[PDB]
Amino acid sequence: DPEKLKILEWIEGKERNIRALLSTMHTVLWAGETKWKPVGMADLVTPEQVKKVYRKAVLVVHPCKATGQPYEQYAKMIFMELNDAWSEFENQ
Amino acid sequence: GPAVGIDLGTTYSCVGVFQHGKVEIIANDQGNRTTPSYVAFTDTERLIGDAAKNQVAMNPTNTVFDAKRLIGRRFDDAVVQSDMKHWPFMVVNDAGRPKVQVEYKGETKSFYPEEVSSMVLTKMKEIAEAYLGKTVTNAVVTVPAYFNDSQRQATKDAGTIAGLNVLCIINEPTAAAIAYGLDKKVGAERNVLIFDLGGGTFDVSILTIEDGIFEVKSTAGDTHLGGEDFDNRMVNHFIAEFKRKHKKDISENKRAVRRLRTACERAKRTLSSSTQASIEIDSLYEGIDFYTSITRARFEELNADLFRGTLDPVEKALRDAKLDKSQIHDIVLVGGSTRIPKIQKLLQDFFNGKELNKSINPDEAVAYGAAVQAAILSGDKSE
Ligand SMILES: Nc1ncnc2c1ncn2[C@@H]1O[C@H](COP(=O)(O)OP(=O)(O)O)[C@@H](O)[C@H]1O
Repeated sequence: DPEKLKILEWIEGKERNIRALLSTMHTVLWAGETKWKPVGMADLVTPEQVKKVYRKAVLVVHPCKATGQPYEQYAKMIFMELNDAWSEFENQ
Repeated sequence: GPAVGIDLGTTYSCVGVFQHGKVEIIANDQGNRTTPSYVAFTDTERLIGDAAKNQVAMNPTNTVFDAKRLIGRRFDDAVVQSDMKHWPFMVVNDAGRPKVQVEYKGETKSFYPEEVSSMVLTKMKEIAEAYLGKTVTNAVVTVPAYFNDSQRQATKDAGTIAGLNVLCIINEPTAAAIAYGLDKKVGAERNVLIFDLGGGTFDVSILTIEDGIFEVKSTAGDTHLGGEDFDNRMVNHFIAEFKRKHKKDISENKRAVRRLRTACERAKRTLSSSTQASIEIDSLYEGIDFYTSITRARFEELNADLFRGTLDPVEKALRDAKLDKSQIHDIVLVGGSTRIPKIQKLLQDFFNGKELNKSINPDEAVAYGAAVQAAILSGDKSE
């Protein structure tokens, strides 16, 4: 489907690069989503900034809040890729 | 490090952790992998779990239990008022909110139901910490599927008071289905029946599973049917025997009847894998030793109507789910009473010999699944 292809293309090009994923997450979010302001690289320089924005991202896409919702399957997908992105960021 | 799964149960609580590739269900310091949801207050200590349960006879009014029944409720709730009659501890009204009044260290004290449940949760938290060698904060806690928002918010509040950060509140039959990986299967939507018979409540839920997504299609059961009732059918069997042998009625006797109930619960478990059990009580009533025997056949006979009657809520769940029984793809055995061989047979016969998911200790299945989900909601489980 068009919604799943979107996210799977997003993951692919961004190479588990947390900043790249965060600064473009607004392009894969479900139509209806209002709780998320698009974030530029200007706000993703320092590890403080990555962290602070990451912890804001996972709240939007958390699989618990998304339970029962028409977009549940996509919230899960983004959540998981971000978790992996962040853990790669921590290991660096 | 890890997040844990906690089954916060009416009668027993159980904690598990996903760690090093496996879910471990964690034993308490007494060796037990489930823990009574009991809080007792004495002159000198607040007792939680087994130590609280083991003393309920010498201290009935200050041993709180069944707080899950008060959680998320108004005092003027029909359910609260109905249930109060059955409890030996006192429940008071604090501006439309139930509290429990007890004697603790000489002083009268009252607690909110989420505070009592927080004490159980703290106990479970420590059990996991003792095993893991570090502090636990993040947890997924489970609730019945029929729980409303007010009950779910109150269970989450209980976690916060226990010093826990609650990652999610999830449904019990869903957890059990996660324990079995029922969501990790390619293909058309699956109808799953969760047959759950704990110590106080009986729950039948039907669930659909497609693409890893769960919906609850129907639920049924009895909030006042569980292993406690089979224990009762046993107590009175022996109250009657004692009377015939000794010409004494232990029925007026609150501590004698409580002591026999424990004897009885213990023998019932033995009856799940053996065909007779021994009862052995020193000085049960006015100095009289009560030693006796019961067979499985007899235990089953005393309960024949309650065993068999667990099939009505099954049928009822199916007709609300708008399903014939052959359209159920997985059946899942949950709750410590589902260990009773006769219960096993009656559900299988009902499903025409179809095999039952039970390879996982049924009283541990909910905690198992919550543990799986707690890891996932952290990032302790990828790919
Ligand atoms: N081997 C056994 N045979 C029969 N009943 C058992 C056995 N083990 C546990 N039980 C019963 O299971 C009940 C508690 O089940 P559980 O699912 O742990 O509780 P909860 O309903 O509080 O979630 C108690 O009635 C206990 O006696």
